[PDB]
Amino acid sequence: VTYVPAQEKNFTTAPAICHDGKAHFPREGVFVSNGTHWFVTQRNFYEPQIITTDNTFVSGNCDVVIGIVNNTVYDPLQPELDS
Amino acid sequence: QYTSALLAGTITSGWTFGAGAALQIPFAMQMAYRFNGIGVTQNVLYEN
Repeated sequence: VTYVPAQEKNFTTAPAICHDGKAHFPREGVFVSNGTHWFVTQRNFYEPQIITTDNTFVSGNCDVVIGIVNNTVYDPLQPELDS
Repeated sequence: QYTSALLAGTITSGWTFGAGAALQIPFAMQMAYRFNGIGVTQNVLYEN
């Protein structure tokens, strides 16, 4: 019993996402885009999610990694401090 | 012509060319995959 993927679809990638001046790296999965917003899905399947601090890992600055892009990283603690 | 074909999937297509249909994988994302199997995070690849 084997697991074979079938149909493919081409998306836009990036190694890192720059937010506050520090580079973010994916903990699990890859960075994809539909042409408007950057989505975080896993490697073997397409399940797009919002960019979170639990799914991403932060090290270094943004002047190192070639191909880094700028987007916002959603923090769930920030609406909890404002409510 | 076999070795030119199977180095064309090893450099570009990743490991997924023999396990199914070939995906489109950049080469800078392949070493981010292959360091994670031996326990090395992506901090080591992109800085060095």
